[PDB]
Amino acid sequence: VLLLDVT
Amino acid sequence: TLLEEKVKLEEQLKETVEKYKRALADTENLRQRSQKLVEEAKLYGIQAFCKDLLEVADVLEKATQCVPKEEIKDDNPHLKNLYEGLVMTEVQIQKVFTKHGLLKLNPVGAKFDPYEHEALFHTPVEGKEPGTVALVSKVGYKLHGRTLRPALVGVVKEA
Amino acid sequence: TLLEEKVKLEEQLKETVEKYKRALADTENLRQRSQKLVEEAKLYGIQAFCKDLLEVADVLEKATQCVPKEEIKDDNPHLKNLYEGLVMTEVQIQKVFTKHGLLKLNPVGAKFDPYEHEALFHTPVEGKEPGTVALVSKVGYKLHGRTLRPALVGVVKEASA
Amino acid sequence: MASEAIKGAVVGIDLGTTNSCVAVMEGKQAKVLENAEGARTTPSVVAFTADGERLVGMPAKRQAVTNPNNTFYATKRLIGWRYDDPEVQKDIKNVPFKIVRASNGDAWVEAHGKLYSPSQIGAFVLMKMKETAENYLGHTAKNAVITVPAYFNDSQRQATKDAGQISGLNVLRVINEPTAAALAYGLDKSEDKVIAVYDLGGGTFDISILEIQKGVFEVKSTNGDTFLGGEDFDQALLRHIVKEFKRETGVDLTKDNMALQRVREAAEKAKCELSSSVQTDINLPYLTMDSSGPKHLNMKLTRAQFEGIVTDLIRRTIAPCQKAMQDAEVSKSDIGEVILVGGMTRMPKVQQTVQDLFGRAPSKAVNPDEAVAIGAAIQGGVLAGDVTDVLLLDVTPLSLGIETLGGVFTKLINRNTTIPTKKSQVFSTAADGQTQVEIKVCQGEREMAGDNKLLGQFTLIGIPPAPRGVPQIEVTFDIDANGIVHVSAKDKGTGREQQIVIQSSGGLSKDDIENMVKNAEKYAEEDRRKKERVEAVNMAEGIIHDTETKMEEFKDQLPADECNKLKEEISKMRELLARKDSETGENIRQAASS
Repeated sequence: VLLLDVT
Repeated sequence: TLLEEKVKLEEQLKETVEKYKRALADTENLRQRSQKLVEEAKLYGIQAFCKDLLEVADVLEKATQCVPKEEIKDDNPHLKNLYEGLVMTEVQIQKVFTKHGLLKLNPVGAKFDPYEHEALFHTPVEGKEPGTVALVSKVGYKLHGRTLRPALVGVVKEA
Repeated sequence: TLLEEKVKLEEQLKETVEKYKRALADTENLRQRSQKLVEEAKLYGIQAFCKDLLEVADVLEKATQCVPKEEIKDDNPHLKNLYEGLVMTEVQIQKVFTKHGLLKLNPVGAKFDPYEHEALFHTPVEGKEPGTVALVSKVGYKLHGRTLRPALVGVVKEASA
Repeated sequence: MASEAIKGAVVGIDLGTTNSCVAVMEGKQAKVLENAEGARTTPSVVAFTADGERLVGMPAKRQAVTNPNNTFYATKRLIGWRYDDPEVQKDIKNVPFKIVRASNGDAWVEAHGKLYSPSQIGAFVLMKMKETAENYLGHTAKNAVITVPAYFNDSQRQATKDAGQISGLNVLRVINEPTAAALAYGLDKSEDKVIAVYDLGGGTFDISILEIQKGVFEVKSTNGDTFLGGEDFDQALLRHIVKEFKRETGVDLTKDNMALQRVREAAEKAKCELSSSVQTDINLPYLTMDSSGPKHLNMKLTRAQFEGIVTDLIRRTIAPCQKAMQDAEVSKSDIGEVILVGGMTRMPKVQQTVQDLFGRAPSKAVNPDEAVAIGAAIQGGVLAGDVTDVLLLDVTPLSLGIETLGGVFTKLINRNTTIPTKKSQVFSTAADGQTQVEIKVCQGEREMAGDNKLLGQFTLIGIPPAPRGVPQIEVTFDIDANGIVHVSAKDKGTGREQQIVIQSSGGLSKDDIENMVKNAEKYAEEDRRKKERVEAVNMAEGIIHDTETKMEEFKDQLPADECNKLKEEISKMRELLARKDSETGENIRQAASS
C-alpha cells in the first residue's frame, strides 16, 4: 500500500 | 456594453496577478536550486582534494614516527632539529585539516563502528571488551561528519 | 469616476504584465548566471584549503633545503630515513598540488607582471633588462588562472649612471 | 515626477578609504560579490605606469614598490577638500605621490604629467567594482548606491556622486555608512529609537549616534579616532610575538622579511582565533636559519594576554563615544540599540567595552566586515525596481513530501520554497499485482517516514493490474495563493484521481523553523546512514523477489542448488551491523535464460 519511487 | 469592460478587466487582472506571482516564485526556487548545486560542486571539489591530501599526512606521520624517541638527543643536533620541525609541520597540517572540516579518526579503545572503522584482523585481547578497537593499523579521516576514509582497526574477538 | 477608475486599473494591469515579463527575463538571466557559477565553483572552491596549505608546502621545501646534506650518511641512519621521508612528503604534496590545478610560479627572469608578482625591492642590477625579475624570494601559486599567492620577486631598475 | 522606471539592477558599493566592497540584492537578502581573484573586498588603490595603465586593487598594491610616486592610496581623505586645508597639508608631506592644486584651488594629484581629481581616483575604483558586479550579474549594472562617512559635507557628497557618474553608474542616492549599517542590521522597520553605530576595524574608528524617528534615519552626532584602526591591533600582536621570540632565542625578526610576513600572517590568524577560543598557539617551523641551525617559533597565546596587549587601543574608544553621546544630548538609557561594524569588534573585549559604555549588549547578528555594503544593497533594492514584492512572498516553513515503500521520506517541496509553486513527481506501484495506492503526506526535515509529522493522508483506489514498476502515478503538490497545500495524486494513463486541501500550512508559525532544523542537522549523518540502510534493504528485497520469480518459472533440468546465494542474502538481511547491501546485491544471475 506504500508508494514506491522511480529509479 | 460598458459593463463588460469591468468583468473583462477584473478577470484579466486576476489571471495576470496569478501568473506574475507564479513567475516571481519560479525565479526564487530556481535561485535556491542553483545555490544547492553550487554548494554540491564546492563540496565535491573539497572532498576530492582531501582524499589525495590524506597521503601527504600519512607519509609525514610515518616518517616522524619511524625515528625512535631515545635517539632525539643533543649529540645529534641535526636529527633533533629535523624531528622538531617535522612534528611541528604535521601539527600544522592537522590544524589546517581541522579548520576545514577534515577530522582524524584514532579510535583507541572505542567501540567498533562499521561506518568509520574497517576490521583488518580479528584477534582476542585480554583486558579489552569484544568488538572494541584494540589496535589501529591506519588512521582514518572524516569530512564534515561523513567518513572520507575508514580507519583500519583491530577488533577484539572471543577466546 | 467609473471611466477614470477603469483606465487606472487597466494601467495597473499593463504595469503588472510588464512586471511578469521582467520576472521571466530575470529567471532566464538567473539560469545563465547559475550555469556560470556552477562551473566557477567546480574549478575553484578549494581556494581556501589551497591557500592554507601553501605554508605547509613552503615549510617542507625549507626543511629539505635546511639540512646540510653532508650529514646524510650511513653513519647517521635515523637522520637519513627522516630526510627521505621528508623528501617523499614534499614530492607528494607537490604531486597532489598540480593534480588539482595548483601551479607554482617561479619567474626567475621573466618580466615583472603586477598580477602574479609582488615586488619586494627595486634594486638596480647590471646585465639584466630593466623591468625583469632579479630574484624570487618566495614562489607564488595559482590554481586555474587565479593567482592565490603572488611570487615575492625583486624587480631591477634602470642604471642611474 | 512619476516613477523613474529604473527596471534594472542596483548595486550597493561601499567606497572605503582602504578596502571597498560591493553587494547586490539576491532576492530577499544581500550578497557580497567576490572580485576576479575570489576576494570579497577590493583595496582602493589606483596606479599608473610609464606608458599607460590603470592597475586598480591588489595589482596596484603589488606594483607599489616599483612605482611609489604613481600609486594613489587613501585618496578618500583628499576628496572634496581644497588644496589649502589643514588636513590636506598634513597629508601631502607623508604621501609619496604628488598632490597639486587645481584651477579651482582643489587638492588634485599628478601622474606622469596628468591631472586627476580625488573624485576621479574613486571613479576608477568604482569602475573596477562595477566590472566586478557585472561579471557576476552577466548584464550591465547601471544604477548604484554609494556610501559616504556621516561627517561628509555636501561638497564631498557631491564629489562622490560625480565619481559615481564618471564610472558610468546612475547613482540613485549617496547613503551614510551608519545608515547602511542600520539597514543591514534591520532597524529600518523599527519604532522610534536612538542607536549607536560602533565602527572599529578599518583605518579609522567612527561612532555615530542615530535616530530612527518617523521611520527615517537622522545622524544626531559623529565622532571617533582618526589614527586608530584594525592595523594597530595586529601591529601590537606582531611586536609582542617578535619580542617574545627574541627573548626566548635571541634573533630579531624585524631584520628578516620573509619571517616577518610569516609572523604577521600568524598573528592575524591568532587574533581571529582569540574571539571564539580562550587560547591559541602560534607554530612557525623553520622561521629563521642561523649558523647554529634553523629556529622554530612555538608560542602559546591566551585571550588574557591579547586583551592586555591591546587594552590601550580599546580604551582609546571610550572618550570619543562619550563625547558623541554628549553631542547627541543622550545618556546610556536613551540608547535603544548598539550596532557593531568593523572586523575588530568580534573580540569579546571590544563588545564588553561597548556594553559597559552604552548600557546595552551590542547587536552582533550581522557580519560587521560586510555590513555597510550589504545595507547599501538593501537600500538600492528598496529604492528601485520591485524587491519588496519578493519580501512579502511567503515561503514554506518546513519541507513537504510523501511516503515511500521502504519508509523513506521522498521530498517533493523542500523547506525554503516560495508558496505559489507547483511541483510534480511520478511514482510506480509498490509490488506486482498491486491495485491500491496510498499517499502519506508529512512535513519535516528528517529523512524518515514518521519521524517528522503527519499532515494528511488519502488513498488512490482503482488501478489496472500490471507488473511492478510499470504503472505511473503522478503525485503533484499544488501549493497556491498564500498558504494552503492542494496535494493531488494523478494516475497517469487512466482516471480515478484524488485530491486533498490539507490545512495547517505553517499555521503554527513559531520558532520551529529555528529549532526543528537545529536538531535535524546534528541528527543528520545517522539519519542518512539509516536511510541508506533501508534503501539497500529495498533494493536487495527487489532483487531477491526477481530471482525467486525467475526461478519459479524454469524448474526442469535446473540444478540451481549453487544458486542458493539468496540464503546468504537473507542471512545478511537479518543483520543490523553492516553498512549497506549494495555490494552483495550481485544476485541477479539468470543463467537459465527465461
